[PDB]
Amino acid sequence: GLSDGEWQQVLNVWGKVEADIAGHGQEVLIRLFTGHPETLEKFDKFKHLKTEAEMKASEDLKKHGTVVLTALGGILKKKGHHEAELKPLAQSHATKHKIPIKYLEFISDAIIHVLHSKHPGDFGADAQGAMTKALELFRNDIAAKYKELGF
Ligand code: HEM
Ligand SMILES: O=N[O-]
Ligand SMILES: O=N[O-]
Ligand SMILES: O=N[O-]
Repeated sequence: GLSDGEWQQVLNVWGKVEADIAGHGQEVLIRLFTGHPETLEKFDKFKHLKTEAEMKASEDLKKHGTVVLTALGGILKKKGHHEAELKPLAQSHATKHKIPIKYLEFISDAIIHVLHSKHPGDFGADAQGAMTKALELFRNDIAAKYKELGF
Protein backbone atom coordinates (compact mmCIF):
# COMPACT_ATOMS: atom_id res chain seq x y z
CA GLY A 1 0.00 0.00 0.00
CA LEU A 2 0.97 3.64 0.49
CA SER A 3 2.87 5.08 3.45
CA ASP A 4 1.37 7.81 5.63
CA GLY A 5 3.69 10.27 3.90
CA GLU A 6 2.52 9.16 0.47
CA TRP A 7 -1.17 9.45 1.37
CA GLN A 8 -0.48 12.95 2.63
CA GLN A 9 1.02 13.81 -0.77
CA VAL A 10 -1.95 12.27 -2.61
CA LEU A 11 -4.46 14.33 -0.65
CA ASN A 12 -2.36 17.47 -0.99
CA VAL A 13 -2.32 17.09 -4.78
CA TRP A 14 -6.07 16.45 -4.64
CA GLY A 15 -6.53 19.93 -3.19
CA LYS A 16 -5.59 21.18 -6.66
CA VAL A 17 -8.41 19.19 -8.24
CA GLU A 18 -10.92 20.35 -5.63
CA ALA A 19 -10.38 24.03 -6.44
CA ASP A 20 -11.79 23.41 -9.93
CA ILE A 21 -13.44 20.00 -9.99
CA ALA A 22 -15.42 20.65 -13.20
CA GLY A 23 -12.44 21.95 -15.19
CA HIS A 24 -10.22 19.09 -14.08
CA GLY A 25 -13.03 16.60 -14.75
CA GLN A 26 -13.67 18.03 -18.20
CA GLU A 27 -9.98 17.97 -19.16
CA VAL A 28 -9.50 14.40 -17.91
CA LEU A 29 -12.41 13.19 -20.04
CA ILE A 30 -11.32 15.17 -23.10
CA ARG A 31 -7.80 13.78 -22.72
CA LEU A 32 -9.32 10.26 -22.49
CA PHE A 33 -11.70 10.62 -25.46
CA THR A 34 -9.20 12.30 -27.78
CA GLY A 35 -6.35 9.92 -26.92
CA HIS A 36 -8.60 6.86 -27.12
CA PRO A 37 -11.73 7.42 -29.26
CA GLU A 38 -12.92 3.90 -28.50
CA THR A 39 -13.70 5.06 -24.97
CA LEU A 40 -16.16 7.65 -26.28
CA GLU A 41 -18.20 4.77 -27.73
CA LYS A 42 -18.92 3.47 -24.22
CA PHE A 43 -20.91 6.66 -23.53
CA ASP A 44 -24.17 6.81 -25.48
CA LYS A 45 -24.53 10.38 -24.21
CA PHE A 46 -21.14 11.51 -25.56
CA LYS A 47 -20.84 9.63 -28.83
CA HIS A 48 -22.49 12.57 -30.63
CA LEU A 49 -19.42 14.66 -29.78
CA LYS A 50 -17.57 14.69 -33.10
CA THR A 51 -14.90 17.28 -32.28
CA GLU A 52 -12.92 18.49 -29.29
CA ALA A 53 -14.67 21.85 -29.69
CA GLU A 54 -17.97 20.07 -29.26
CA MET A 55 -16.47 18.28 -26.24
CA LYS A 56 -15.19 21.56 -24.78
CA ALA A 57 -18.60 23.18 -25.28
CA SER A 58 -20.53 20.26 -23.76
CA GLU A 59 -21.93 21.24 -20.37
CA ASP A 60 -23.00 17.65 -19.78
CA LEU A 61 -19.42 16.44 -20.28
CA LYS A 62 -18.29 18.86 -17.59
CA LYS A 63 -21.13 17.59 -15.39
CA HIS A 64 -19.98 13.99 -15.78
CA GLY A 65 -16.38 15.09 -15.13
CA THR A 66 -17.58 16.44 -11.79
CA VAL A 67 -19.35 13.15 -10.95
CA VAL A 68 -16.30 11.05 -11.82
CA LEU A 69 -13.69 13.05 -9.91
CA THR A 70 -16.01 13.48 -6.93
CA ALA A 71 -16.31 9.70 -6.70
CA LEU A 72 -12.53 9.26 -7.05
CA GLY A 73 -11.86 11.93 -4.43
CA GLY A 74 -14.11 10.09 -2.00
CA ILE A 75 -12.20 6.90 -2.59
CA LEU A 76 -8.79 8.57 -2.17
CA LYS A 77 -9.75 10.12 1.14
CA LYS A 78 -10.28 6.60 2.51
CA LYS A 79 -6.54 5.99 2.09
CA GLY A 80 -6.98 2.44 0.83
CA HIS A 81 -9.82 1.52 3.19
CA HIS A 82 -12.24 1.84 0.29
CA GLU A 83 -13.93 -1.56 -0.16
CA ALA A 84 -17.44 -0.13 0.28
CA GLU A 85 -16.85 2.79 -2.07
CA LEU A 86 -15.01 0.80 -4.70
CA LYS A 87 -17.28 -2.26 -4.86
CA PRO A 88 -20.31 -0.61 -6.56
CA LEU A 89 -18.09 1.16 -9.10
CA ALA A 90 -16.31 -2.06 -9.99
CA GLN A 91 -19.71 -3.70 -10.39
CA SER A 92 -21.37 -0.98 -12.45
CA HIS A 93 -18.39 -0.53 -14.72
CA ALA A 94 -17.87 -4.22 -15.35
CA THR A 95 -21.49 -5.34 -15.60
CA LYS A 96 -23.43 -2.33 -16.83
CA HIS A 97 -21.00 -0.05 -18.67
CA LYS A 98 -18.74 -2.86 -19.87
CA ILE A 99 -15.52 -0.92 -19.30
CA PRO A 100 -12.35 -2.99 -19.79
CA ILE A 101 -9.72 -2.47 -17.10
CA LYS A 102 -7.45 -1.07 -19.86
CA TYR A 103 -9.75 1.99 -19.99
CA LEU A 104 -9.20 2.52 -16.28
CA GLU A 105 -5.49 2.52 -17.06
CA PHE A 106 -6.13 5.14 -19.76
CA ILE A 107 -8.04 7.42 -17.40
CA SER A 108 -5.36 7.05 -14.68
CA ASP A 109 -2.74 8.20 -17.21
CA ALA A 110 -5.06 11.05 -18.22
CA ILE A 111 -5.32 12.25 -14.62
CA ILE A 112 -1.53 12.36 -14.39
CA HIS A 113 -1.29 14.26 -17.69
CA VAL A 114 -3.97 16.80 -16.73
CA LEU A 115 -2.32 17.48 -13.35
CA HIS A 116 0.92 18.36 -15.13
CA SER A 117 -0.88 20.34 -17.84
CA LYS A 118 -2.89 22.46 -15.41
CA HIS A 119 -0.10 22.81 -12.84
CA PRO A 120 3.19 22.77 -14.77
CA GLY A 121 6.10 22.81 -12.33
CA ASP A 122 3.78 22.40 -9.35
CA PHE A 123 3.33 18.63 -9.54
CA GLY A 124 6.59 17.38 -8.08
CA ALA A 125 8.35 14.05 -8.53
CA ASP A 126 7.30 12.86 -5.06
CA ALA A 127 3.71 13.94 -5.74
CA GLN A 128 3.58 12.10 -9.05
CA GLY A 129 5.01 9.02 -7.32
CA ALA A 130 2.34 9.06 -4.62
CA MET A 131 -0.61 9.83 -6.88
CA THR A 132 0.53 7.13 -9.27
CA LYS A 133 0.66 4.62 -6.38
CA ALA A 134 -2.85 5.64 -5.29
CA LEU A 135 -4.24 5.26 -8.80
CA GLU A 136 -2.57 1.87 -9.13
CA LEU A 137 -4.11 0.74 -5.84
CA PHE A 138 -7.51 1.90 -7.10
CA ARG A 139 -6.99 0.05 -10.38
CA ASN A 140 -5.66 -3.08 -8.64
CA ASP A 141 -8.58 -3.33 -6.23
CA ILE A 142 -11.05 -2.77 -9.09
CA ALA A 143 -9.24 -5.47 -11.07
CA ALA A 144 -9.76 -7.94 -8.23
CA LYS A 145 -13.51 -7.29 -8.40
CA TYR A 146 -13.41 -7.60 -12.20
CA LYS A 147 -11.78 -11.01 -11.91
CA GLU A 148 -14.42 -12.14 -9.41
CA LEU A 149 -17.04 -11.15 -12.02
CA GLY A 150 -15.04 -12.82 -14.81
CA PHE A 151 -14.67 -9.53 -16.63
C1 HEM B 1 -11.52 7.09 -11.96
C2 HEM B 1 -12.15 6.18 -12.72
C3 HEM B 1 -13.68 6.24 -12.83
C4 HEM B 1 -14.53 6.71 -11.90
C5 HEM B 1 -14.20 7.22 -10.48
C6 HEM B 1 -15.87 6.60 -12.45
C7 HEM B 1 -17.03 6.96 -11.80
C8 HEM B 1 -18.29 6.88 -12.33
C9 HEM B 1 -19.52 7.19 -11.62
C10 HEM B 1 -19.60 7.65 -10.14
C11 HEM B 1 -20.53 6.99 -12.47
C12 HEM B 1 -22.04 7.15 -12.21
C13 HEM B 1 -22.51 6.01 -11.29
C14 HEM B 1 -22.27 4.63 -11.89
O1 HEM B 1 -22.82 4.35 -12.97
O2 HEM B 1 -21.54 3.79 -11.27
C15 HEM B 1 -19.98 6.56 -13.74
C16 HEM B 1 -20.72 6.26 -14.86
C17 HEM B 1 -20.21 5.83 -16.07
N1 HEM B 1 -18.87 5.54 -16.36
FE1 HEM B 1 -17.33 5.80 -15.06
N2 HEM B 1 -15.78 6.08 -13.73
C18 HEM B 1 -14.45 5.87 -14.00
C19 HEM B 1 -13.94 5.37 -15.18
C20 HEM B 1 -14.64 5.16 -16.35
C21 HEM B 1 -14.08 4.89 -17.64
C22 HEM B 1 -12.55 4.81 -17.89
C23 HEM B 1 -15.09 4.73 -18.51
C24 HEM B 1 -15.06 4.44 -20.03
C25 HEM B 1 -13.94 4.55 -20.74
C26 HEM B 1 -16.32 4.89 -17.79
C27 HEM B 1 -17.58 4.80 -18.33
C28 HEM B 1 -18.74 5.14 -17.70
C29 HEM B 1 -20.04 5.16 -18.33
C30 HEM B 1 -20.42 4.80 -19.77
C31 HEM B 1 -21.00 5.61 -17.25
C32 HEM B 1 -22.51 5.82 -17.43
C33 HEM B 1 -22.65 7.22 -18.03
C34 HEM B 1 -24.09 7.62 -18.22
O3 HEM B 1 -24.68 7.22 -19.25
O4 HEM B 1 -24.65 8.35 -17.36
N3 HEM B 1 -16.03 5.15 -16.48
N4 HEM B 1 -18.61 6.50 -13.61
O1 LIG C 1 5.12 7.72 6.14
N1 LIG C 1 6.06 8.51 5.94
O2 LIG C 1 6.83 8.13 5.04
O1 LIG D 1 -16.01 8.96 -16.87
N1 LIG D 1 -16.11 7.88 -16.25
O2 LIG D 1 -17.27 7.62 -15.89
O1 LIG E 1 -30.96 3.71 -16.10
N1 LIG E 1 -29.90 3.12 -15.85
O2 LIG E 1 -28.85 3.78 -15.94
